[PDB]
Amino acid sequence: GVLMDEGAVLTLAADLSSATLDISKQWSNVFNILRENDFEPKFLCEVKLAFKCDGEIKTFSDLQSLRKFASQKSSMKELLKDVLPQKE
Amino acid sequence: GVLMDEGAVLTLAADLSSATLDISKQWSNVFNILRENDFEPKFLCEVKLAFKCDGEIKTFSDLQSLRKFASQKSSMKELLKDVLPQKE
Repeated sequence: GVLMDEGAVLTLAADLSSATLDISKQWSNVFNILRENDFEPKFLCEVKLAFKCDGEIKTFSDLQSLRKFASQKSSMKELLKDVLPQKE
Repeated sequence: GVLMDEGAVLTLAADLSSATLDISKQWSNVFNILRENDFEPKFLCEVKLAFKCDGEIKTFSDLQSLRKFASQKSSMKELLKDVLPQKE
């Protein structure tokens, strides 16, 4: 009868179709109103770990990619060891 | 000292060249070890607002696109009218 209906939008595959990552194009007001009115907003995404390593900031949007880095990192080798098999 | 150089890495235009959208293919361990070792991991990324709106769960990874939604949504028009320009 009366409804504002949306159709069906396909999903893009980040590993299967084309390598896709995140980059901030948004601003400071994030789900604030939704948090107050309890719309139960989300907050889980493929965060790119922009962390400080050896003097430079790294950006990893994939732990699989970070695995390749952490493994050959003598220091980080003993850090990610718990989720990534080490010992070379 | 000698260490580990890399090649040449570039970035992607956020929505300017192609739509930047987040899709979770990661698992449970979210940069935990990096935090415990104080590499200072990130967290600020383009998250999808997977919230309950009008009975259905919506996913908005781009709040710009959400502005297009809440403007036609009378319900959310009364929520976001405080931050978004509403003449209605």
